[PDB]
Amino acid sequence: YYTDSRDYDNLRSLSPLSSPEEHKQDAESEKNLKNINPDYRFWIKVEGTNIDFPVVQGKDNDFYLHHNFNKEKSFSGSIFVDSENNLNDDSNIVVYGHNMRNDTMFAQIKHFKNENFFNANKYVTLYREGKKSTFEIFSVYQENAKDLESEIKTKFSNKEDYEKYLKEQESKSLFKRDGIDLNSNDRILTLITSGYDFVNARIVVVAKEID
Repeated sequence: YYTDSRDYDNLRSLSPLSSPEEHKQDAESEKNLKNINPDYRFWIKVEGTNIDFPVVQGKDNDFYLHHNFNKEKSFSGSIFVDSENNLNDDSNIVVYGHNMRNDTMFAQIKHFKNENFFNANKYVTLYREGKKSTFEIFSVYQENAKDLESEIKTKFSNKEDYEKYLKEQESKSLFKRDGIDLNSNDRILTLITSGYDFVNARIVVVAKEID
């Protein structure tokens, strides 16, 4: 299938993930992204995949299923962070994208369901507010979309509630990541897409911030 890929890869040359003078380069990258679309928040890259995108945040979790980075009507849409996320505060950053079965957007999240892949490809890199951060994937799973929509949280009452959430997300994983010391001080990143193994499948990857 052929789709809206070309513009959303013009942008890839604007990636802040290509010294204080390169840093300078990456800052003008972010400023140009923000200027193209003020909804821009950060850049995501996933090791070993073609996931290498700008991430936006809309006013709801539907706009950017159907619009591109320029806000034009689009089938591929955009990669977007949950509209309810507070990126300064929240312990779980939740990010969505399409899997339209033509190897674009978040299609390649499905590769993490293969144990060899999961073992070999550990890291998700973000670039936000002039800073690179790394997250190590510890959970991969799929389930029905309605259950997922009820389970995924960005906001926690207290530490105990968060620890409980972390334990749930880790317990769900097809595969165990050894030595990841998952704990309630951690900050996590959740990546969500659709799958086609069963109707209304969602595929989920959860990763914790390291370094």
